[PDB]
Amino acid sequence: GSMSLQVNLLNNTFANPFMNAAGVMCTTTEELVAMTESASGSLVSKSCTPALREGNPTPRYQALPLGSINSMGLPNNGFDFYLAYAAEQHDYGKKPLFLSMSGLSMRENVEMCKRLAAVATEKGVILELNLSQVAYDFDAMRQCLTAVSEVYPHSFGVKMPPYFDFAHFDAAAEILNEFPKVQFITCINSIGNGLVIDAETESVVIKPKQGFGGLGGRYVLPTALANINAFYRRCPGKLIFGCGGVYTGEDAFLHVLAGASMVQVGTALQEEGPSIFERLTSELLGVMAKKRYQTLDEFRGKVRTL
Amino acid sequence: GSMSLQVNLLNNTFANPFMNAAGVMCTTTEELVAMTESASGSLVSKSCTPALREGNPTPRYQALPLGSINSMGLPNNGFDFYLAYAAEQHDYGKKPLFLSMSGLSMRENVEMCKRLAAVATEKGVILELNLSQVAYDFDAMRQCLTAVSEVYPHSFGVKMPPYFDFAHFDAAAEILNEFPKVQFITCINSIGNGLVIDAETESVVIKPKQGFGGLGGRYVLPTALANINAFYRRCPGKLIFGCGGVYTGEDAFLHVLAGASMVQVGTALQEEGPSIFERLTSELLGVMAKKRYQTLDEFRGKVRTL
Ligand SMILES: Cc1cc2nc3c(=O)[nH]c(=O)nc-3n(C[C@H](O)[C@H](O)[C@H](O)COP(=O)(O)O)c2cc1C
Ligand SMILES: Cc1cc2nc3c(=O)[nH]c(=O)nc-3n(C[C@H](O)[C@H](O)[C@H](O)COP(=O)(O)O)c2cc1C
Ligand SMILES: Nc1c(C(=O)O)[nH]c(=O)[nH]c1=O
Ligand SMILES: Nc1c(C(=O)O)[nH]c(=O)[nH]c1=O
Repeated sequence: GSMSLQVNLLNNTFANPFMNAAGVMCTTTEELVAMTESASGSLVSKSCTPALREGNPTPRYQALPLGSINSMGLPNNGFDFYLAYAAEQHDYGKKPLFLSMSGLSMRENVEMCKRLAAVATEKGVILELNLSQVAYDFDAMRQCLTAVSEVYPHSFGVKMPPYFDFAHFDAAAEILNEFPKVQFITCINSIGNGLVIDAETESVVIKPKQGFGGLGGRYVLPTALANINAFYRRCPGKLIFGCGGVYTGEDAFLHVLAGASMVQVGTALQEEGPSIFERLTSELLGVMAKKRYQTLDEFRGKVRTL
Repeated sequence: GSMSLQVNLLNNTFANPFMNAAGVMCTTTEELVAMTESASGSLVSKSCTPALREGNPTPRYQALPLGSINSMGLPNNGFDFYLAYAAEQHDYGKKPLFLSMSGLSMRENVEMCKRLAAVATEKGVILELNLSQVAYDFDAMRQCLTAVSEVYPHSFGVKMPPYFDFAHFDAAAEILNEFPKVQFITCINSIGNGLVIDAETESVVIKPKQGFGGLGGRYVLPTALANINAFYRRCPGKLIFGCGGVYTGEDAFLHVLAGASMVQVGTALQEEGPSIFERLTSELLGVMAKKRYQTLDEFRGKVRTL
């Protein structure tokens, strides 16, 4: 009978594991408010750079039968804006808040983190540092985490690009394991630089980068699951946030089974809007009721191998 | 008007660009014969090691709604077998033959190539060197190609794992461009180490490697197109063979638009059997008819960017 999607991590309680994926429906005040008013357990603001960015020329996003492709190019209101939202506007009474940071250089991250620190202390906003590029360069990654850890006296998480072999899972996990402050790992950012071609128009579907763009949605689910689980296994001291290919409570069930604590929703949210969180909570509860699970902790990470 | 799927490359004529992906339906004599008797323009033998390999424990392949996952583990009849097939049995009158080679070390590839050379000379079998792991380690990749190029007195092709960013496309192309004997690049091998989880059983679906395995099929098409196109652009001296996500003539059309000369079919072929090539040729012809193309040359690599 009695079930709960409650998640507890980083001294916070989340009503449920769902949140937007960074960059989806979280750029403007209006979006952040809608995410906060939504049934989501949490939200994360658009990955920010120190100054506003208009991002790439349009079209830079295309929804697809099997997901999405994008090359948004970090359009965002700038760090000050997301800092102010976290410091002054966000209703922490409603749900915890993650702030995604994507400085274009290590120095930019360091300088933003210096300023984020006080707000994290005061309001409890949690950094998701977008490493996804940095995450495909392990030396740079360690360097970056060192620099940020030096100036940011709080736990935070990293948003990772997907990896595709155990050597990379091992190497990434080894670096992340060097940093106790990295308390969560978000797997995954989009599968990088896919190329969608529309057979009718015989063209690509997005303008930037000759049509090459990050894949999200149903394309990425097994890759997301792999990475969630790969890091779940290799970083037992950390939590994993799942991101990639979640359209239904069943998809979310798979993320959690693979090891996810929070489950982020990108493409599906972009296509459906924040009402999706009511559906997803209801669907995950339904999947759990059918499977006789009462809590997420009961099956998180418990995917059975053969 | 008159249409033709004919492809001319590597001093050969192909009735059409279709062939099996290495490792699919090309391990046994019967499979090779069936591929030869099929409507495909060519075939490639299962990636071989010097000796017979039993491969990984089963289940090691699973068909999925969006494609497939596998960790076959190079089950193959051994090099002598594929070499003998190429030397003694294959009917080159029907179609050219590619031999896929995947030695477990540089040494093995060298020794097999040394022996393959004569059969390539006499019979015209074309090596597809499986680099896909080696191709994710650019030094190992350089070393592998240097070694093979040193001992193997023929043009050959390389089967590439997918890359996911331009830095990698550039790095790989730079390396490939340093080897004039590499005259085709097959993009792509499976998307590595996805993890399929069956929500019903709460388990992975293949046994080896904790359920992690290469993704093929619908999952991989934009990644395949990206890679085909990325290397099509960066290796203008070379042919690109497309592989990944081809189930229909329209998919094939996308491959060719992206730059593919040959189009390899794995997952779809696994599920449908070699009769698929009759459907694929018909479908591709139909797509070309509706679009008023008469030859593949007319649109190969002509994907329009915005
Ligand atoms: C339009 C769009 C914008 C995105 N912006 C960001 C971003 O700013 N920062 C980030 O880390 N990921 C960003 N992502 C990637 C998502 O956070 C997520 O990692 C990816 O889309 C996979 O999730 P999905 O399959 O639910 O779409 C974006 C994705 C999309 C489609
Ligand atoms: C069962 C199976 C066996 C495969 N064996 C090989 C192989 O031996 N050598 C190789 O280069 N690729 C192998 N592959 C990868 C395919 O050749 C192809 O690169 C990949 O499956 C993507 O094509 P697809 O989407 O049509 O399946 C195999 C794939 C599958 C599913
Ligand atoms: N910053 C990101 C973007 C973007 O284009 O802004 N798109 C993504 O898919 N992932 C990111 O991390
Ligand atoms: N050798 C390969 C296999 C295999 O399992 O043998 N599976 C793949 O997906 N790709 C390969 O190159």
